Amino acid sequence: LPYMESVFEEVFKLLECPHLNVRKAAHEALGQFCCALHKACQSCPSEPNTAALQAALARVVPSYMQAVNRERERQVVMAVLEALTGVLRSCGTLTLKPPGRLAELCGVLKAVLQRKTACQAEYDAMLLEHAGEAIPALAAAAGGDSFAPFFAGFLPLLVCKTKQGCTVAEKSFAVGTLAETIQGLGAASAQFVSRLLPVLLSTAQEADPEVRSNAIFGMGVLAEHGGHPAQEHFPKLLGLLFPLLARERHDRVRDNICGALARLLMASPTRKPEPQVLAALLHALPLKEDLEEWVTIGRLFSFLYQSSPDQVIDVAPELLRICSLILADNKIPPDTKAALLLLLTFLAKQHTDSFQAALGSLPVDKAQELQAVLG
Repeated sequence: LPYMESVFEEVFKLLECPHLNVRKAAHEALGQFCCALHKACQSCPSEPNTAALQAALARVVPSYMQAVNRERERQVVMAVLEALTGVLRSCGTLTLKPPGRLAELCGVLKAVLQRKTACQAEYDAMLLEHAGEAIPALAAAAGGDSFAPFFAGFLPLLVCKTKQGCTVAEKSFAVGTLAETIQGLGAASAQFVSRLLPVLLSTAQEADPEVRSNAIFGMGVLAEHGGHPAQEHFPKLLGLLFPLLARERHDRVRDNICGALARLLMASPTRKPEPQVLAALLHALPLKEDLEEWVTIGRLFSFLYQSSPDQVIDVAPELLRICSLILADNKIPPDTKAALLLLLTFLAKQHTDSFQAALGSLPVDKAQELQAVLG
């Protein structure tokens, strides 16, 4: 720590410099050093360490704010937007404590978005894409309820990049931005379900697999976080999302569709997951592209064992087929493994004839293999 303060103090002096990239790497460095300092304060929460960290944020963040609507070199502002996003991702709440810091940060982001800043053509698409990248980290940092009245104004500007006739990169970045922002909005995303659902419903009728994956992930996340206003459309969502699990080939979209269906089933209260639904989801499993969804699938497995068991027993072939090829894969979260084998030990110890009928057409070595751990 006595070494770090000299680094803040010396790097900060590089902003009174007339050279572009020096101010650039200065803002970059300050952001990375605040993130590092935070990660350090998390290993040993020494109250002077959190104190020193806040002392650093209170000067680095207003320097960014000052830089966006005053600095005339767009590249430097871009670097600032990346850095501020990195801080908003690492520190989160700690950056928004001083009253009005959220409202100000939102004001500066707004300024970049509608080109009302001091530094205002590839740097334009990138400036807007960076201020864009800063929305979901700020929503996550502030906790949705505090951030929603600004996302009301952010939403149109960000849906413009969704209208038919934009770059696949434009469309897809903006859409993924919206999904991430739903996640960061949490329960307050319920306010926006009506305005968002046409956007995800249309942008999943898109050719490129990146746009479709971002939009279907957006559907699942909206279903999970949207609450009661989202629940009204669950039959509609499942309606569009049940054909494509056989209609569609790009495996990334297969993965994000399985994820979206898991969010749906887990967030839909009444009754049990419809049989053909969970059946198709388990057919498309295991994932191959967006592996981050496995955690979700893990939860879903758990979800089953808690809400309904008199339905897992009929997808047991699928449910130990997935298992016998997903523990050699040491890139799968081990609590996802734990959930799936909790379903399995259920099926074995309480419904054995279905369990043995399910070990049926696995390979004999895979059968004995699954018999190794569980009795």
